[PDB]
Amino acid sequence: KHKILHRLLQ
Amino acid sequence: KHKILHRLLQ
Amino acid sequence: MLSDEQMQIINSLVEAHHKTYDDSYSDFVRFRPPVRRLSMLPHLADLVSYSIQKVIGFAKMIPGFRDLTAEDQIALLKSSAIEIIMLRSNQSFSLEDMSWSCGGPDFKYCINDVTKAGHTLELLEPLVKFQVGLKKLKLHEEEHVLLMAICLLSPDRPGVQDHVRIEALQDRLCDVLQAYIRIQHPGGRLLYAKMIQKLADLRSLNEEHSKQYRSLSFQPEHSMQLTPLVLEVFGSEV
Amino acid sequence: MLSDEQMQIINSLVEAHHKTYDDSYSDFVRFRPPVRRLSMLPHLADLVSYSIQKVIGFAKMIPGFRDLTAEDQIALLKSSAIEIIMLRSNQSFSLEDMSWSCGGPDFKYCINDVTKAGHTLELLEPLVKFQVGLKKLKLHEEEHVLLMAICLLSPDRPGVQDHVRIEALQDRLCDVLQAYIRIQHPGGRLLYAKMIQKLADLRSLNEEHSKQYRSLSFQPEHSMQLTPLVLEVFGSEV
Ligand SMILES: C=C1/C(=C\C=C2/CCC[C@]3(C)[C@@H]([C@H](C)CC#C[Si](C)(C)C)CC[C@@H]23)C[C@@H](O)C[C@@H]1O
Ligand SMILES: C=C1/C(=C\C=C2/CCC[C@]3(C)[C@@H]([C@H](C)CC#C[Si](C)(C)C)CC[C@@H]23)C[C@@H](O)C[C@@H]1O
Repeated sequence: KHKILHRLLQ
Repeated sequence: KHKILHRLLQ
Repeated sequence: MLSDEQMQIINSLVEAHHKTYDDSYSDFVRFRPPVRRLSMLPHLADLVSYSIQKVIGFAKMIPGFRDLTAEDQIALLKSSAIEIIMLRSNQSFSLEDMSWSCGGPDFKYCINDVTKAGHTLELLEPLVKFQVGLKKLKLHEEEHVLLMAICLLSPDRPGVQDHVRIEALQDRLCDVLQAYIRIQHPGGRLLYAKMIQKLADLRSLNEEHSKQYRSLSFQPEHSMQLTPLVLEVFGSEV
Repeated sequence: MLSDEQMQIINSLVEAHHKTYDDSYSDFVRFRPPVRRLSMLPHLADLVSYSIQKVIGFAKMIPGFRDLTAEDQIALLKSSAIEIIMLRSNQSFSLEDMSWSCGGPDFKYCINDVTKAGHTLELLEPLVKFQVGLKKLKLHEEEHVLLMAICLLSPDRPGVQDHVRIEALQDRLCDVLQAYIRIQHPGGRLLYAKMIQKLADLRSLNEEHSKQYRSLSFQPEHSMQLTPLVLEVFGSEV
C-alpha cells in the first residue's frame, strides 16, 4: 500500500 | 477491480 | 466472391477504425509535452493511455465483442491492447524516417525517444523491424482493420472464459480476410499467411514489452509517471 | 529573545521551503496544458501532483518528521497534504487579481478555472476568502514556513500512532512561532492567534475538499485523469 509515498519518503 | 475499464466498456 | 454479411463486417470495422483513429493527431497537444532521467516517459505514457481508450472504443464496435461477458472483454483487452497499439501505430510509421510521425516534429518518435521512456533495444529493434515489414505489406485499410479485430478476438489469451464463442468470432473474421485478399487484393497470393505471421510476431513483442513494463512498474519513481488507465490495463490484476 | 536551537529550527525550515518551492514555476510547462467537460482537470491534477511531491520533500526536512515511523509520516501527509497545498499556494496568490498567478497567463488560475476541474463554490468561495485573509496577514517567510510545519505536525489527524511524539514536535514549533512574532514582528500582538485560526479554517476546507474529491474519484471517467500520486495521497487507504 502507499507504494509511491513510501518510495518518496525514502 | 478494473474500475476504468468497466466504465469505458459501458 | 464476398458475401453481403462478410462485407457488412468489413464496413462496420472500417467505420469503427475511422471513428477511433484521428489522422490529424490534434489531440496530442494535450499530452504532457515530450522532452528529449526518462525524459520521454510522461509524454509516451499519455500517448499510450490515449491509445488504449481508442482501442477500447474500437473493440466495442467489433461485431460480437460487445456481447462477450465484461470479464472476457477485459481479458481480451488486457492481453491484446499493447499488440493493437503496435499494429495501429503502423498508420503513423514512415519507412523514410524509420520513425512514427504524428503531424508535427514535436510528435515524431525515434527509437531513441522510446529509449528515454524506459525501453531497450531488445524491444525496440524487433518493434521497428516489425513496423517496416508490416508497412512493406502495403495493406488495404480493410485488411489492416481486419487484422486488428482478429488480433483482439484471439482466444489463446490468458483469462478468457468463453473460448468457443470468441474463437467462432475470430474464425468469421479470418474467413472474411482470406476472401477479401483473394478477390480484392491483386497479387496477394501470399498475403494472408504473412499477416498471420505478423500476429505471431506481436505475441513475441507483447512478451518483451511486458517484461520491460514489469521493470518500470516496480520502480515507483517511474510508475508514478504512468496514467491510471495504463496501470489498470498493463497491470497484473485479474 | 530567541534561543539558538529555536533559530536553527527556523533556519532549517526556511531552507527546506526554498529547496521545495520554485518561484520561477518553470516546471509548470510540463504539466498537461490548461484548457479553458472538466477541461482544467488534467492540468490541475498535474499541478496538485507536483505540489504533493514538494510537500513530501518539505516534510522530510522538518526536524523530527524523518524520525517518525513510516506509517505516521504517511498518516500525517495523507491528512495534511491538501492543507499544506492551500497554505503554500498563498505565495502565488494575488490580492489584485483574486487569483493564483504562476509566472505566465497560461498558469494564472481563476476561481472559474478550478470549477472546470470539478469543484464547486462551496469550496472555492471559502478557499479564496482564506487566501485573501492569509495574504492580508503579511506573514514573514519565517512565519509562513513555521505555519506549514505546524500544520503538517498536527497530532489530531486520523491514523497517527505516536501522538505524544508528534505533539511534542508541534509544541516546539508553536513555541518558536510565538517567540518569533513577539521579538521580530512589529505590531503582531494578535498575529499568533490569527494564524492558529487559519489552521482551523484549513480543517474546514480539508473536509469540503475531501467531500468533493469523493464525488470525482467515484466517476472513473474523471478519476482516470488524476495521477497515481494524487490517487494514493487523497485516497482512503490506510
Ligand atoms: C501509439 C500510437 C502511435 C505510435 C506508437 C509508437 C511510437 C512511440 C512508442 C510506442 C508507443 C511503443 C512502446 C514500446 C509502447 C509503450 C509504452 Si510505456 C513507456 C507507457 C510502458 C509501442 C508503439 C510505439 C501514434 C499513432 O499511430 C497512434 C498509435 O496508437
Ligand atoms: C498548488 C499550488 C498553487 C496554486 C494552488 C491553487 C490554485 C489551483 C487550484 C488549487 C490547487 C485548489 C484545489 C481545490 C485543490 C485540488 C484539486 Si484536484 C482538481 C487534483 C481534486 C487548492 C489550491 C489551489 C501554485 C503554487 O503556489 C504552488 C502550489 O503548491
